[PDB]
Amino acid sequence: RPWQMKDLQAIKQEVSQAAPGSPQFMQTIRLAVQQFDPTAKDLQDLLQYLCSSLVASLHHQQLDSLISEAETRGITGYNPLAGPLRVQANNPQQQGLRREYQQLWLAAFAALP
Amino acid sequence: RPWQMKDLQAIKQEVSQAAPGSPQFMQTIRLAVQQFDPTAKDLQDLLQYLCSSLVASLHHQQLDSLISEAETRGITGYNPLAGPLRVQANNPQQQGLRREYQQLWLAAFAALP
Repeated sequence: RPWQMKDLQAIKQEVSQAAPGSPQFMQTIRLAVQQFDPTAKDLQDLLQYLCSSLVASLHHQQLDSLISEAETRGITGYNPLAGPLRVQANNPQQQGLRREYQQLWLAAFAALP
Repeated sequence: RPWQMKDLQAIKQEVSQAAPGSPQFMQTIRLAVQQFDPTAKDLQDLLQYLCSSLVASLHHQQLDSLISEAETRGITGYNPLAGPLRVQANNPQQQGLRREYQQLWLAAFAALP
């Protein structure tokens, strides 16, 4: 049950005025992420739709650092012999990795301003 | 029939002008809750969506007070040998607990000011 075009259009329109990482944007994006239960691929699509290449790159770097610390510590469900967290989160049998990816994503995007 | 994006986006759209505790806010919240019959999970999602973190924290303080009072006094179908009302309202076969939690939710929201 992935999102459709209308959901993305509403998500972008409702937060057109606000700035990335504002409380309003964080509310709406967090609700979307917690409601649709998407993988990393869909999150990348959503970010490309919402913010430009500059904000995309900044979030990419911040999320790289956050994932770096998180999975360098060691995580309950992460096994580094199978692939990067971006790929484990895309397997529907690793929901723990998917939820960790979602939370790192939202925190990274909130850490912009 | 848990609410999708469109329902919650509307709810926030018409709960934007008014402030918590005002007649309009409570009217809309009560209608939504009485219609969709949401558990504690969906209620917490809706609250995080609507108002700032400060208002959510205030509401949860009031809700903890109400729930503690009710559990001391006694609930019709509350059996504490399995988990708190908080967790007993997530089981779909406990309609009484769910409706009681919804009513305490609405009361705690109405008593913020």
